[PDB]
Amino acid sequence: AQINASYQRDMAIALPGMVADTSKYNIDGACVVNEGDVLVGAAVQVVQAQAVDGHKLVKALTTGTTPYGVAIRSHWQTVNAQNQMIYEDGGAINVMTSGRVWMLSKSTEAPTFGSAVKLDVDGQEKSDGTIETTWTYAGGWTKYKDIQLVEVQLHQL
Amino acid sequence: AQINASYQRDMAIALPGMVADTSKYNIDGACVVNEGDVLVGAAVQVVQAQAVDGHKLVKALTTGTTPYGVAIRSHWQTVNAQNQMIYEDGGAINVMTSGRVWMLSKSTEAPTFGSAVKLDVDGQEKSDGTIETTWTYAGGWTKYKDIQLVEVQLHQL
Amino acid sequence: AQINASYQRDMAIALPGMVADTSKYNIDGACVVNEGDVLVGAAVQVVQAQAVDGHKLVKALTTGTTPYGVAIRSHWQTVNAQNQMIYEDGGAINVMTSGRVWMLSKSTEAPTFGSAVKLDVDGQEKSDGTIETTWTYAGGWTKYKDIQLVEVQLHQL
Repeated sequence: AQINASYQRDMAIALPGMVADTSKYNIDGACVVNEGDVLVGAAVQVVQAQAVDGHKLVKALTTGTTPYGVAIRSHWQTVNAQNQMIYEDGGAINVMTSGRVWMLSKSTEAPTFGSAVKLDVDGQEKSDGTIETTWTYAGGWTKYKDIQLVEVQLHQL
Repeated sequence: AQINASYQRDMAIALPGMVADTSKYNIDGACVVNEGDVLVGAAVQVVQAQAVDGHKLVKALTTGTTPYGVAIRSHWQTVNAQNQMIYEDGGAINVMTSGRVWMLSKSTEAPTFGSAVKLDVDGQEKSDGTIETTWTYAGGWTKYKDIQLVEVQLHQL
Repeated sequence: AQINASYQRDMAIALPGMVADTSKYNIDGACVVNEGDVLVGAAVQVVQAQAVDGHKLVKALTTGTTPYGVAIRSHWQTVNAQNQMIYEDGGAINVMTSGRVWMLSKSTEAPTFGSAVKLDVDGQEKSDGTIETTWTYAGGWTKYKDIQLVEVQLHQL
């Protein structure tokens, strides 16, 4: 005769640029894309903070700049482009200034627990990045299909 | 006959010693003004913390002392004097130890976004002040009538 | 006849390993005792953080290790041993990463307010302990029967 068979599959753990736990976090609205496009799991620099109006003009991280926060994942604000989710010019952003988020990584080795995070020129985590941050790792280290992700603990500037 | 007219006026943004945003903030009660009077928009110092009872004895900032927090604005707990709001000797006082608040300042130029806040010998922000804090600027820079205000970001000691 | 009399007595302020105030605190679950037993009012160390599962392996402080948090009193997750409340091996811990807690101290002198906290080898507060922490004192200094307690303010790593 025949022997019946059963299969089992486990879902992934996380997707790029999404929150990790329900710990204390502080997301910031009232942020505008001054120029260009911002990926969901990437660092963000502040070009200028308005005095009277109060909006903060943000931009993608570049060389010789201090990171401020990381964009997060939302199904309403984000625009569908480049086979992913991005924030377009002249639109609001949800930037996380504190908490734990799943970032994008160009690294190939698992990190430690309480070491400082280093970012490269385009705002993605790298083992030997030139840009130094005050954030620390959190322990999470997984990947989604062909995309590598890492968990990072952010602190307020 | 006649041409009708319509006018337009705008309200101010903030008042001295007023909470700026709804971000993560911590307000510490159970504090007593040991001596003197404390203005609403000024920093304070902790003279002594009681071991058993637990009331912290606060005082207006002086020379060579570490600031602790900024008094906040309340219509019930504050007495009116010198055409301003103050906290009198004795009685509870609300001091903010974390969050965004508007502070009195004697500076005349706009401050940068991320930079350490320096205060003078009486607790008002000054660009070339002597006392150095761990707080950082937030971006707000306005003026109510003839009073100059500035927004700062506080951190727990 | 007789003269009637009335008496009065007072309670104790705190018990070891219990939360002091309702300020901004963050209690992290998802922790398991890797080896040994952990007291309620003692610090812990992070042996290893799992990359995929997410649980953090915790232990007792030793020589040369950096503290992470302080165990938290509870009436359900803690067993009673040595006529005291204690966490056992292979069980969930309620480690407090930020906030105010009543620790165990072997010092004999009252501390200051803003000075840094030094711990000893076994993870209890000591006036001249070798291990250096980023935490700061709060002010509480009491004694329950024959056990000395001290209040401390914690910060996220």
